[PDB]
Amino acid sequence: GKLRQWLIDQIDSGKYPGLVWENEEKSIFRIPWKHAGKQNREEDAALFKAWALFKGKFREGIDKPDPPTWKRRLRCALNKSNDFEELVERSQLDISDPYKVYRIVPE
Amino acid sequence: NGKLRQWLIDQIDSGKYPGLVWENEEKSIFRIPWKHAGKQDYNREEDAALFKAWALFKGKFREGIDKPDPPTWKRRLRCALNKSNDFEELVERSQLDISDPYKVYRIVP
DNA sequence: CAACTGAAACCGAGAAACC
DNA sequence: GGTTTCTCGGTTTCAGTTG
Repeated sequence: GKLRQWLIDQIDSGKYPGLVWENEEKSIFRIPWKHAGKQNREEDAALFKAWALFKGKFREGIDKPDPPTWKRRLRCALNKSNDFEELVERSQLDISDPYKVYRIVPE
Repeated sequence: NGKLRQWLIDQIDSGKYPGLVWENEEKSIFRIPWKHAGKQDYNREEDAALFKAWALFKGKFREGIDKPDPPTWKRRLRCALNKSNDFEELVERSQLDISDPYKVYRIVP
């Protein structure tokens, strides 16, 4: 299970706008969830790229780039994981710069 | 899995929907009315019934709770038919240009 | 942006595929 | 036995058109 530490590292790194902590206990955090158009095209997908690079699912100069399945893989991994739970009453999919709110369960 | 095909077959066989009829004996091709809501020949009840029925069958719409939106129901069903491999539209036989327009669909086995 | 459209992006729920 | 991807069967948004 490499998702937990990986995500925490990426949030602490802060190389991703919109990706912030929600409390000084480092337990709840936002993640930008915007709908792609035909292309907000690369800066947002960086996470979805990073993950695909980390788990070796995308190798630069070997595979064809494909942001939709990167975002989908991360979505399915975050939904099916047990270390993360969506605070649905806190998510905000109905604004400009929308996001989803997640709590990190202790383990 | 696979609810749309059987559901539409039962709807066609139900006779509850005027204009929703088989067009051959083998039950392989069928006609489905396709009236534009903005026109005057449009009966709200009868012409939205099938779309509403699909939006009820899948729990997307709930009576008394949600607010009715016939155009969403229409778009939902149309995109669904387009996506599925069980249904193929026969564009040269659909007549979306008469006073009572309709689409025609063939059921692939 | 009223109703409508095709195409693409999107989604959850199992079922594999990994680990 | 423990996580992450893949598949399937539709659904919803995007960028326009009046189908």
